[PDB]
Amino acid sequence: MNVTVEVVGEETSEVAVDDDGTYADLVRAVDLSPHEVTVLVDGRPVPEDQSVEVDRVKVLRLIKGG
Repeated sequence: MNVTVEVVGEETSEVAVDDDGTYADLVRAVDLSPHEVTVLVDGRPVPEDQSVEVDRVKVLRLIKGG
């Protein structure tokens, strides 16, 4: 299950996460990510403090530094 992420400059796309625990997670676990995008944490320093199957994050089409 992919999560709906707001892309800056680009339309809205879905990204596959591990927290979801879906079939996609198994594939990604073997280094088979098709989206290969970075996820941002909304006003959150450590997601470990939260507990949810899915989460909303921001994806960057092109990073500035890394």
